[PDB]
Amino acid sequence: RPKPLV
Amino acid sequence: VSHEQFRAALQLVVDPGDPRSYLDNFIKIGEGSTGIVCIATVRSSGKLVAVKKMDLRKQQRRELLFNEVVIMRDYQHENVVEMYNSYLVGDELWVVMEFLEGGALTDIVTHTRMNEEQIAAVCLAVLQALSVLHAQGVIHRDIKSDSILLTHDGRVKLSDFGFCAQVSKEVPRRKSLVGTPYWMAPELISRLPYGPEVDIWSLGIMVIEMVDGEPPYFNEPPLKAMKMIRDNLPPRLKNLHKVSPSLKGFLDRLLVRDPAQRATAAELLKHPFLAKAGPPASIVPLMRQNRT
Repeated sequence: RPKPLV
Repeated sequence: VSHEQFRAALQLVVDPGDPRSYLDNFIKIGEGSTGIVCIATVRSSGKLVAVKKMDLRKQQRRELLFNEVVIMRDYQHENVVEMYNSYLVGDELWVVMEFLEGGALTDIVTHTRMNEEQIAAVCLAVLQALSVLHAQGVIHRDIKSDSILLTHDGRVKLSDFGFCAQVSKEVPRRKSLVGTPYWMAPELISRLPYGPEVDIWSLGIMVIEMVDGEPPYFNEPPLKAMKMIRDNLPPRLKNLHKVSPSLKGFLDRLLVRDPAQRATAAELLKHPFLAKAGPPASIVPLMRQNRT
């Protein structure tokens, strides 16, 4: 799954 | 050094103690937003709880870890994962919380096809949660199928508040670049001041997930997909004949580029598409332990 961008 | 400083701050906010004293048989089930998720057994009861473990040293913005405590102390609700207790365990924040044994909406969307009774039930449940959060100025900012969890009997709950923020009269808009690329609202990618409307767009992308199995541009690297989201007309379903005019009308109120024209959660609760929602039982067959 694509990771969150912070 | 600022790590030690941060452990100490978190310590004053979390519950005292160490939940290893009352929990057994930690088993990893997931990794998400900001760390891992295990199930654990409550020794005295035999009941199962989830434990979110978040390494302080691995966060882009450590200060967002406070979101786990703000949301727990303050915003409990039928459609939000309940959070029991938080702790500092060495270099990690642990949150002991309700185990949603039905798993994540992602596993359903990537392996079967939901009908509209099911999509309407998920949308209604999510919107009830957002209506209540948004009225209190809380924006979730990472709405996606991975953040929607289910009980074994099909009840839908919002999870993973680690990226959330608050708006209010004194801070009417957020500015931070936060979320998961494919789900991010256009005004957010464009770096405009934004509000709860961003969760509404993200829900629209989740509806695309529910119909098509994936958000738009999922085959693009993240950075290129954001650019495409910023610049292009709203994204389209792969196959429009696979949704009713009612579902299409609903989606069209979500995926509006101008956040002022996007429907609010309060408005969306009244949308005729939600009249289709089945009870939680209707979601049950979709879960891994039940489908063939």
